[PDB]
Amino acid sequence: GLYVEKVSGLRKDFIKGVDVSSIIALEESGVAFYNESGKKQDIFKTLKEAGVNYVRVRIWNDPYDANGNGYGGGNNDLEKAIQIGKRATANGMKLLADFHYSDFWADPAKQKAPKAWANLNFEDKKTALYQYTKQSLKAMKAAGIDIGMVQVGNETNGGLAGETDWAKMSQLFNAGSQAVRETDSNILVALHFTNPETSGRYAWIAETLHRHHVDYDVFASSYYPFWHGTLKNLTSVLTSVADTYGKKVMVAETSYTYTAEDGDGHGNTAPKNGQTLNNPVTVQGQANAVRDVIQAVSDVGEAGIGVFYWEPAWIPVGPAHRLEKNKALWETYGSGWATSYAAEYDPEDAGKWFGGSAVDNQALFDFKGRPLPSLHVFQYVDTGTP
Ligand SMILES: OC[C@H]1O[C@@H](O[C@@H]2[C@H](O)[C@@H](O)[C@H](O[C@@H]3[C@H](O)[C@@H](O)[C@H](O)O[C@@H]3CO)O[C@@H]2CO)[C@H](O)[C@@H](O)[C@H]1O
Ligand SMILES: OC[C@H]1O[C@@H](O[C@@H]2[C@H](O)[C@@H](O)[C@H](O)O[C@@H]2CO)[C@H](O)[C@@H](O)[C@H]1O
Ligand SMILES: [Ca+2]
Repeated sequence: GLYVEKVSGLRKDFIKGVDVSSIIALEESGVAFYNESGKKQDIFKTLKEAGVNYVRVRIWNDPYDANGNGYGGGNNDLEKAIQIGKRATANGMKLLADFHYSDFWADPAKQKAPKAWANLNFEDKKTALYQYTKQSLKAMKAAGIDIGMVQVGNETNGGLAGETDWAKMSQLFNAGSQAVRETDSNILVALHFTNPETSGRYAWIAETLHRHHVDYDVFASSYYPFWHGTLKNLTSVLTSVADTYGKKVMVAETSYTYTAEDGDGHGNTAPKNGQTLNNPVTVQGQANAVRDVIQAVSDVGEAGIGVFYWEPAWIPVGPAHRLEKNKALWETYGSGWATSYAAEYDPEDAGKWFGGSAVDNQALFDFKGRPLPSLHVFQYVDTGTP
């Protein structure tokens, strides 16, 4: 049934990644994944056959309260990162370590310093950040994980580790970069930003990064069609950065809704009134969207290295009608986007929105763990559907 129009000019080594950080918590919650045939199968093996060649994983310093209760959102710490990294490498896929440098979600509004760095003077925090990055990468190498890229920060549009001054942020960027550089020259260092639709933003950030001598290789951007403007603009701002600063560029996060139904009982992020939905909310629509982001990045030219689909398997732990029975699992295994336990660290957001998955309707797997036909977009962009 599916239809993918061949992406013209797509390079043969283009990165096709997925971020399945929630996978560990979900498997402990009892969630299972299958394959085309319908037999339980490691999701990392299903991803590999689908043509995925990269795995991104978010890493929070200490996503737990004093007693050890996970903040949820996958409770993604270094330990789960190694778990994910091993499976990713055991399935022939490189890893993208995404350091949030925070104990929980880091985005344009949230860049809270880790509890341990809470009150360290700037000099010590910079050292801690370096040490942390250094130690984490080393532990990963020890596990035999094939690290291809490291993200120093996540959507650091306005801050990083409690810091909001770009002069200080840049020093933190270099601190992390420094660790990567010392770990392996071949690892690509990427900085991640979002909101490309914002007039001049990326151009300003790239210039600022340049003026403060930040050493990085990839200028990464998020791209969620329902908020981040046109694909024409995306290609345009990423090409500027590429040409003007000689950096590689890519989309570190992207997805689309394949259905308007909520599968676990926790209101989803999309689709919503006011959101731009240029593709029908269906499996084909979803495939179209992914296919077009890949095209948009590929159109940048030699600088456009790839695209990472964000959370293609954060499916429900149970049907929406079992909301209460679900809340239990989310709270126990942190398999939802956040647990009540995170209120202490982020009372403003997580504090009053904690629960389950907010993106199950954007997975490339159905609510029951079966892969949707859209999952084959990764393969088809090279040839197209016959
Ligand atoms: O559940 C329906 C409601 O969800 C609200 O979203 C909440 C937070 O405001 C939102 O930030 C959070 O998103 C998580 C994280 O903060 C974000 O950086 C990351 O990209 O996604 C995470 C979850 O996918 O999600 C919670 C719960 O959804 C909306 O603000 C509200 O309008 C309504 O949609
Ligand atoms: O899932 C989080 C989502 O946040 C987006 O940023 C929004 C908004 O679009 C911005 O204009 C605003 O400054 O910050 C909020 C988040 O608090 C971001 O663009 C997406 O990529 C995601 O990170
Ligand atoms: Ca949901």
